[PDB]
Amino acid sequence: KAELKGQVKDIVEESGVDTSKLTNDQINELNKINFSKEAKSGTQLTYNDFKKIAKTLIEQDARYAIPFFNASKIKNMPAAKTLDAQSGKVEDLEIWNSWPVQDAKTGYVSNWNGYQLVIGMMGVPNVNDNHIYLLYNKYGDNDFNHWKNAGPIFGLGTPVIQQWSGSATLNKDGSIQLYYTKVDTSDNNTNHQKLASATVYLNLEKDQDKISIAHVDNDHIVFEGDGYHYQTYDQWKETNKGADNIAMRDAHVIDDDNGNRYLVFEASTGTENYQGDDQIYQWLNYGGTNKDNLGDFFQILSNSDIKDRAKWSNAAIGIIKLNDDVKNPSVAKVYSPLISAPMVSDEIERPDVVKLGNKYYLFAATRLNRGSNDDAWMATNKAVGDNVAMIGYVSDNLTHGYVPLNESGVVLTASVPANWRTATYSYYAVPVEGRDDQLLITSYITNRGEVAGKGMHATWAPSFLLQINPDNTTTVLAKMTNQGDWIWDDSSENPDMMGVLEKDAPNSAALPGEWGKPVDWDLIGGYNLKPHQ
Ligand SMILES: OC[C@H]1O[C@@](CO)(O[C@H]2O[C@H](CO)[C@@H](O)[C@H](O)[C@H]2O)[C@@H](O)[C@@H]1O
Ligand SMILES: OC[C@H]1O[C@@](CO)(O[C@H]2O[C@H](CO)[C@@H](O)[C@H](O)[C@H]2O)[C@@H](O)[C@@H]1O
Ligand SMILES: [Ca+2]
Ligand SMILES: [Ca+2]
Repeated sequence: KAELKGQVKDIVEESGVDTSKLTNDQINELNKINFSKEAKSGTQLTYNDFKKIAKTLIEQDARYAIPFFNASKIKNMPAAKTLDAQSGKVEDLEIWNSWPVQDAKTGYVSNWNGYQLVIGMMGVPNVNDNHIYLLYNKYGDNDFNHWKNAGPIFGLGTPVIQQWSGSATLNKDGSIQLYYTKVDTSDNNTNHQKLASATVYLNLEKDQDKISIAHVDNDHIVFEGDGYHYQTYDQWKETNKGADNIAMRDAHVIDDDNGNRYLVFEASTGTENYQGDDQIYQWLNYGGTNKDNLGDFFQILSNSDIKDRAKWSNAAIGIIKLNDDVKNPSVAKVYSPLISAPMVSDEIERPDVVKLGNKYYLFAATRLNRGSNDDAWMATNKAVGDNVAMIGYVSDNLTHGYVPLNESGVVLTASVPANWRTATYSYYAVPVEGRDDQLLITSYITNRGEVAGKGMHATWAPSFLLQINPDNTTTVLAKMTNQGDWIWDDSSENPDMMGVLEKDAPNSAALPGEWGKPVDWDLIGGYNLKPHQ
């Protein structure tokens, strides 16, 4: 019986929608929309941003598309033939999320007694086997085969206690301060994640060029969520009706110029801007033109799966200040999210803050299929056979005021199907010494679990340069390295690592047998692919 009331009235008219042709229920829903302009949880990844990101992906623009790799050159990591944490025996592990021991202000890969040090998740494919390992090479060395493994940081283990991604920097005494995610799986196989820290001490034998783990001290939980800014495990236990992501992970250490230390990490928003049926009616979340936003509003309302995901999406990239106890830190201060995606996504991962000149750049990896807009992400699988991207923001301040790069946030987009050898994920930008406008993008290549075939293991990708423009835009550069190079310099470039999207080229991006092979059931993988321009 009733009618449109408040600001929504103006909105419907602007749109050119015939008010009389609105059913009774429509008007009741429309009257639920809330037009508050006050942002509750930092800069947002909006429904519109998401859609644009997906569109940019489908377009395969050379500005943002992950360069093609020469598939025939990709090999499993030799240092991955190593003692496994959950069996104590030498096995063929694969290696994924990885991070260099790096300086906390500058991000530069650290030089430890002439070695570069990287810490990474490794384990046996198709086994629940998530643990972190220390890897090392001479500093500046580019040979993938020269990396060696110093073993699991915490020794032999089980799936009850796992270690997922974080970061690492050096202490003054040359120990490593490690930030990692401790995960406890005892409560009904849930991944109960906590941000943790430990001091790792190394034994070096100069004459054998061999590093070992000597002591691991001060292992403790640093942060579990506050409940207001960030969701806690308890809050998740209550609400989670099965269809909910839990996140307290991927801590990236950064220092300001005054020597304060912060961890930037992946989480979910707490009660400050919580998930729920209400998030659908927050006009703020749409971020398009009013007309656009109204189309979106209806899409969500009529598609029950989208509506469902929308209720549950509240990914956030959080930040906390640590106290001054370097080796045994506690939380000094909890801030509001740098970025959040209420209604839009339940997963933004591996955040990374690099300070370039005077601005703070924040990047994160995402899988668009964790997004709420099925029509958006199903279309990317149809185009490219993958839905991964790296998003990015810039700010004058570490702790607030982030602004999306390239309009929507997109910085990098998936360019080959997820079950190809050359599929990539877990982008991690590393700064380049004496090039303050470029970043080295590292990642891992080949998805876990042998999706690309037996013996095809997740391994370190060739790295490639990304160009940062002061006008808040980015361009992918056609400059590529050997597999597993964390340190760009002039000797680093290896153009033979570059691929082409052609079936029979010797530097094809597809291995023999991949071009046109199925992904996600029927989708002929490679059909909708096009050259980068
Ligand atoms: O139980 C979580 C744990 O299982 C593993 C190995 O069994 O997952 C593998 O199998 C999944 C499908 O059943 C894949 O989606 C997954 O990517 C693959 O690794 C572990 O990898 C995972 O940590
Ligand atoms: O292996 C855990 C590690 O990988 C990331 C992504 O690089 O998360 C992966 O594992 C989670 C559960 O196994 C998934 O929820 C997520 O989608 C998957 O990509 C990191 O965030 C995490 O530290
Ligand atoms: Ca959620
Ligand atoms: Ca190098």
